[PDB]
Amino acid sequence: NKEQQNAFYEILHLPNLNEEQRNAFIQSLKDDPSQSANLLAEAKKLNEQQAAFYEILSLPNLNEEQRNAFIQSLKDDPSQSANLLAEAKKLNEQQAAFYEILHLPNLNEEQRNAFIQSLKDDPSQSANLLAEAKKLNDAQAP
Repeated sequence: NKEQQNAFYEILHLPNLNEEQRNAFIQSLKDDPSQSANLLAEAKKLNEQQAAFYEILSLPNLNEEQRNAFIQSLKDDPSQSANLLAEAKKLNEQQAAFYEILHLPNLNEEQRNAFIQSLKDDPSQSANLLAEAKKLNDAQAP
């Protein structure tokens, strides 16, 4: 079949499956090929999820409690993965900026206060502020 081939190849080239899960999907395809569109679907669902587990797992600016709270939330509901990941990254930046703007060596306290205030006012420029801070810290380096 032509659906069989596209599903076979797609399942074969999903990056975030272990070997056993991939081989199980594929063996289910061999068993009843008429279930291709189902098998592929959940396989993609299983990929999109596990990828997520990795990314939040490797968000350096969150502690274990926050990370595995996001992981558990991802398990209790897989379908909102796209949301749970996004909001997690937005936390990461937010908590990173705060820390870096505090623990960064070469800023004077006027700049530091200004950054902490602009950060408390609007965290949506967290990534910007942090960036703007790092550059500043490097431009004023010894």
